[PDB]
Amino acid sequence: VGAXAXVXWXWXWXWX
Amino acid sequence: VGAXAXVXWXWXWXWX
Repeated sequence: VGAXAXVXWXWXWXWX
Repeated sequence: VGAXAXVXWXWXWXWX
């Protein structure tokens, strides 16, 4: 339960 | 301050 809403931003990297 | 560690799984989408 660290904090924020997920670990990072979005899901993946850049855009596939 | 939701929860976790950031806001998603990485940053962006897929992989670039």
